[PDB]
Order: sequence, then structure tokens, then C-alpha cells
Amino acid sequence: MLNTCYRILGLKPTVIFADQIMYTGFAYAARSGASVGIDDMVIPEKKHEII
Amino acid sequence: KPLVGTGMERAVAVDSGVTAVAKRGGVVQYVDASRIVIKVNEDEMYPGEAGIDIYNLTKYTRSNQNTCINQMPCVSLGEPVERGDVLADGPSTDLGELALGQNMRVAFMPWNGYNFEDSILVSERVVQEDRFTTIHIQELACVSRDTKLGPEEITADIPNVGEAALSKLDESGIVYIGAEVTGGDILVGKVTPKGETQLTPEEKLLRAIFGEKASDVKDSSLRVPNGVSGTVIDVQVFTRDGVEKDKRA
Amino acid sequence: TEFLKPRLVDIEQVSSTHAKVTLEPLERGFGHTLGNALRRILLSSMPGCAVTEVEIDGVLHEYSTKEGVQEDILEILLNLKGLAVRVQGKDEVILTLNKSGIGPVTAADITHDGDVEIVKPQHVICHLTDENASISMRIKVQRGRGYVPASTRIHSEEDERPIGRLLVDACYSPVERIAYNVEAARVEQRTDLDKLVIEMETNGTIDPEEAIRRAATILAEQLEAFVDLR
Amino acid sequence: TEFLKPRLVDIEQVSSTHAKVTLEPLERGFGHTLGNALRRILLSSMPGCAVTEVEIDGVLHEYSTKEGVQEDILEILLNLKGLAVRVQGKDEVILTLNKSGIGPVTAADITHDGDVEIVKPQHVICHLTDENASISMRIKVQRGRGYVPASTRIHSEEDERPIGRLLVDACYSPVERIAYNVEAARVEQRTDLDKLVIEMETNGTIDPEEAIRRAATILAEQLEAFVD
Amino acid sequence: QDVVLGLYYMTRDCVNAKGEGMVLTGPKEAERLYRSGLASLHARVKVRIT
Amino acid sequence: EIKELLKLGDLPTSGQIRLYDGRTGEQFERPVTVGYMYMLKLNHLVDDKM
Repeated sequence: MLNTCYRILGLKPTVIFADQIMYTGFAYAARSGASVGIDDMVIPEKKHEII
Repeated sequence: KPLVGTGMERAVAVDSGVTAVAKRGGVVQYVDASRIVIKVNEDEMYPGEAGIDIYNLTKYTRSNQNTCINQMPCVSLGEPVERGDVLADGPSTDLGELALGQNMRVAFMPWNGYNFEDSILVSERVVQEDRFTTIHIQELACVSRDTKLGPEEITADIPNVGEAALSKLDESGIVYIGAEVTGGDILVGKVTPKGETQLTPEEKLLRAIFGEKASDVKDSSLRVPNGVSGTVIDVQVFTRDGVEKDKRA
Repeated sequence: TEFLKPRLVDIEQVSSTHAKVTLEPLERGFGHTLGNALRRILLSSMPGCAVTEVEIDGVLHEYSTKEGVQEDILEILLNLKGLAVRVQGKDEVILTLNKSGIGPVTAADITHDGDVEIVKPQHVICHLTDENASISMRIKVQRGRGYVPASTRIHSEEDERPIGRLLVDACYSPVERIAYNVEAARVEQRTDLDKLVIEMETNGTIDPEEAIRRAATILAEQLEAFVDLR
Repeated sequence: TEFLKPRLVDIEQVSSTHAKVTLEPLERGFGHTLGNALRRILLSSMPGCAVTEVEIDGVLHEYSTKEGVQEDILEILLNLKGLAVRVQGKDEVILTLNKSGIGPVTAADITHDGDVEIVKPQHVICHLTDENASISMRIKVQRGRGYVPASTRIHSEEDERPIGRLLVDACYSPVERIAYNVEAARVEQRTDLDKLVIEMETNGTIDPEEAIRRAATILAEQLEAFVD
Repeated sequence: QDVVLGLYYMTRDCVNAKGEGMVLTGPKEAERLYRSGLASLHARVKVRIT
Repeated sequence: EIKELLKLGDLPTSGQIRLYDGRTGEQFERPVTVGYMYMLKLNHLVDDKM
């Protein structure tokens, strides 16, 4: 996206774009609620069957 | 105390020799912030001596890393204590168990990038409880030397000074116990001998305009380092065996 | 405008510290608009009386020790931060406390001022072990708001610097926990409406209902800038 | 109380649709307290006029086709949702629209009512390809607030609902985008203060500055129950 | 890190969810409906963008 | 054992709680792990660095 933006529009547009991408990225990443529960680390059904 | 420990907590705190554990079991005859007095039971107590152990707890003083060292009593007045029990807790110990840091309600989620690369977002409520507020114990020293020109001494008489600087000092030239200090304020007044001094024309005129003719002695008073600010908790004076003393000494 | 104003319906005061305040009818979206906007003010802006300065004889700093006392001086200061106090007329009162002998020093040992209420007279302030031991101090209680630490107060006015006055963090704000619940109010036709239940959990003194009225009035004081100036 | 009230400083109206409103001085923490509390009201509670019901002849449902027309009927309904309309006296008006021949049907082809303003007469509503083709319809514009779509309307009004009545999601709310920026206001001593920049974007039926005063006035009217 | 994750969350789609197959004037009405609580960031929608 | 202890505390089996943004008041889009982590204050303090 940034390379495209650069080769097309130029420098100014990219710096802005790059920042805005970063800002919305962080913001919406935080809105997601993204966490690290231990039920998030799902072991497959049949591990004890394979080993 | 740590809510999420291993059990090794007490073992560390006790064996470190930073806490004060009971040599003999019995009832604490007297509790105090400075010391602990415990009465020994008949079975343990020796028949020869009286049988009352003394434990003068190490109170707030310095560390090798310039931090606090305290021993608070973890026992109540007149409490029955068993042999080998923690009587006073150390600087990082709680009911004998190790207490290095503090536990708190944490939540894993990003926050407008204020936790970007492992960056931490802490509540003001943590700062309000002053719970992560650590104590630093610095030790600034002041040396009276014997130069080729003559001996140095330690008096309140310092040339080129504000009454504001000599306010926290006494007559001897040492800051009071409990006096708050800040970078630029002088802890201990010192003066060294000043030799053949070429008073530059612009200084001979300036010392002849306002006056205040300085004496034959240089200035080198120990002043709080530019930036540091705390409370003086104690001051200790070491002297050779000779020259008469300051009144504060 | 289809202005639909709410009305203070029920106040279940389960305890003088913790009390619920249900609110309806609220038009949709305003449940949270008010809910949080209020919460923010109710935590930060709410005013009360707290200990600012203390002064003990035979004491020069908060780090030192006093014989015949279990707690150190800092541990005493902390007990005086959360000392529940009300000051009726003035904004600055200096109460005196003398006590001795073997007794757990409570807030009832303080000589209460003509226009000063100590809410919790059983509140522990210090423990005396030796009977020979005697404590004497002067507690300055000022009125403010939010949280004013000693580090924010040791870089401002500071006229008289008397060696002996120990500054202690004064937790002026009385609200300790606040949280608002937004449930659904069902009207014959309006079933999308919501009710606002504010669960407030404060220290002594500042009454739950009185605090809500103080926070709403301060928000309306800030809004006179938007009614008048465009 | 150290009450520190703000004052409406600058209003840079870059366009009649989009206008910035800088605000200071605000005491710390209130920048967001107001910022969002306002945003929420300004999106949901602000009232406006929007198309509710439409009625086209030779048409029985919104899924069908009409010859001589590029757009489908749903595509037309969507153009009428975002049709900018003002109704001066009444709260319910039924405008009529007749047009024919090869011409991009605009909002100027609508027969405007004595007390009805079509803000954008160039607004596209339908495209006519055949010259023989002729379109005729009856647009009902009601006044409401927020967003009331057919899904949210069929969950609440389950009274009269006959076939043929194309329910278009009427965008009553005139604020389209609102977002507030919290910058730092520096006073000689107070350097922790903040300023509130609200970048709003309405349609034109309500003035940006006027809309902020409506959302602050409704908030003060809900505080009449709390004595002071 | 977060920036990339936050964008992936946004763009990535899901089945129906709240307000499937709705129809919007612009990308501003999409922010309007999501933050209004009447659409998920993962809803298939026929929007008109220029 | 941990999930059994959480049932005694009438806490969620998950360990993720329904969180609300303080700035705003509206809920976050989906649950977040909350609990008590014993953290430490390292000697590397900024007053001793800058």
C-alpha cells in the first residue's frame, strides 16, 4: 500500500498515509479487545492420540 | 506480599539475614519501632542467665545501591512466639515471606499505542496509593584536607554566599537533622586556603564597589548535587585526634 | 426538540458508604453520555476535607522513630490521610491530639473543634505500647478536591519553611469507587429507552445523594460557556 | 470549587458542510468527558428530515425492474435516503416527482412544496435511458431523529404493513461525521490544560455551531431533575 | 505489530453479523453505524464509494 | 485447579472480563484478560538516567 502510494502520489502523501495507517492500526487493534487467554492456546483434539 | 508465589518466599527472606528471627520462643515482653524484647519460656530458657533476648532492629539507613533498609516489628505487644519465628520483617519481606514488588489488577489489551513495544500504561490510582514510590538513601561526604598552603576547616563562615544557603546550616556548618535539601543548597560548609590571588582589575574594582573583601581562604563546601532532592535522616562526623571541634560536633 | 427529561426515582442506600441510584426515563444513547461524563467528574472533581500537614513534638521528619510506639511516623501519617473529617464553616482547621498510657490511639482522642466532625471516632491513628509513653501532635485539615500530594505541594508557595511540619498526601476526593449500569426502561411504546443505575462507594461524610447533586451542578457550571458564548 | 469554564474561541467554517470548532480553556480530563459525551448526542439525538416511504406507479415492490431505467428500485430508494430535504412547518410531507425523456432525474425535477427546501437540486435520484420512458412517484418525508431503518422499524412498529410500501432507511440525523481532537492549551502556569477541537460534518439543514448549542441545551435540560 | 493487527481486524470479514447486506451513502455512514452499535466491522455490505 | 479456584471466587472460568473504556464509557468490542500480576520496580529509574 505504502510502496504503491509512493510510486504514484509522492512523498508528502505517503508520510501522512503511513502515520494514519499506524494510528488507526493501533486504535482498532485496541478496540478489538485482543487478549491472551489460556483457552486461546487451543491444543488439537487428538494430540494424545498422535504421540 | 505476592499473591502468586511459589512458597520459597519465606525461605529467602529468613535466610537472607535481612529479617530478625527469634532465637528462643516465648512472649514478647516489649514491642518497639527501634527494638524488640522477648521473654523466654522455662523449657528453652537457660537456668544460669536471666533469659530475655535483645534484638535492636536496624532502622532506616543506607544501602550499597542507595536505597532504604528498614526492620519493622511483625509482632504485637505481648504475643506468644515460637522458637525460630520471624519477629521483625525486612525491607522487602512481609510476615517473613519475600515481598519484592507489588501485585495489582492488570489487563492485557492495547491502548492507543501507549503499550506499543512492551510500553506500560499505569493508572494514577497506583501513584495515588504511592505504592510504587521507592526510597533512595544517598551519602554525600565532606573532606577537610591539609593542602600545601595550610589546613582546611568546617565553619558556617563561607565567602560569597546568600543567607538563604546558610539558613539550613547551624553554627558548626552542618545541615540540621530532618532538613529538606535541593540541588544548590549546601549540606556541609567547607573552606580551604587561598594563595597568591591576582585580583583582576574588573574584580578589584567590583570588590571595591560593593565591598565585602574576601579573606585568605578558598570555598569548596559540599553542596547537594545539581538535581537531587531529599530529606537528611542523619549526619556522622569523623575527626583526627587534635584540633578543637565544632559546637554541632 | 422532543425533550424527555429523567427524574430521580429510587435511592436504595444499602450502606452509608455504598448506595445505588436508579434513574429513568432516559432517552437512548444518553445512558452512557451521562453515565461516564458523570463518573469522570465524580472521581476527579468531587471536593472534601483531608489531612494536609501534621506537626509532632520530639519529631523532625516522617522517617524517624518515637519510643513507646509500634507504628513508625509514616505509618501514622497514612492513618491520618484516610482519617474521615468534616469541617462545617472553615476551609482550614488545625486540631490538636494529646494522649498517653497503654491505649490504641483512636480519633476520639483528638480534641474536636466547635465546627469539626470526626466521622469515625474509633478510627485507629497510632498504637501505644509503653504506659510511660506520651504522644502529642497538631493535625492541619484543609478542604480541596481530587488528590494533592506532598511532591506537588513542595514546589509552589512555601513561604514559612518551619523545621517540623511534615507534609502528607491528602485524599480530598471522597468517592472511592463509582460505576454506572445502563439497563432498559420499557415504556408502552418506547422500549429502546434506558435506565441509569449509579453504584457509588464513598468514604464517610459526603452523602451519596448530595455528591450526585454537586457533580451535576458542576457539569452545568461548565455548560454555561456553551449556552451563553454560542 | 475552582470552577474554570471554557469559552467558544474560534469557529473556522472551512465549508458550510464541514466546520472546525476550537475550545479553551478546558481543565484536564474534561477534554474527553465533553468530547465523547457530546459526540454521542450529536450523532444519535440531533433531529432531521428524511425519506420514510415512497410510492411508484407500475411498481409493487422494491425488488422489481422498470424499463427505461439503469438503476434498480432499491438503488433509487438509496438515492432518496440521502436526499437532503428540509420541512419548515409540518413534520410529514408527501412530495410528487414526474419526469420523462433522456435526462438524469435530479432533485430539481421534484415539485417542491410551499414549505419544503430541497438543499441539493442537482442530487441524482434516477437515470433515464429511453426517451419513451416516463417515471412518476410519491415521496413521503417525515421528521425524526437518529437512524430508524426498516429492520429497527419492524421490531417496534408491527401495526399496518402492507405489500408494495417500500420502506427506505431514513437518515433523520443531519450530522454525518463528528470527531473531537484533544490538544494541549498552555497557560502561564497551567500547561496541563487541554483544548477541544470538534470537526463536525452536517448536511446544511442545521448549522454546525447551532447543532452544538442544541446538544448542550438538551444536556442542561436533563440536569433540571438534579436540583442545581 | 498492533497497527497491522488492527487493520487485519478491520478489513477481515465475517458471516452476516449485525446489519448484513445493508447499503450506505459513504464510508462515513459505516463509521456512523459501527460506533452506533448497529453493524460489526465484519459485515458484508454494498457501499457506494467514489 | 486454577479454573476450579475461579469458580470458588465466583470469577469467570475464562479469566477474560467485560471491560469498559474509561475515556468514553462504551464497552470494548470483546473481553480482555484481567487479573493480579506481581510486578516489580526495577532500579533503572529515569531520574538517575536523564
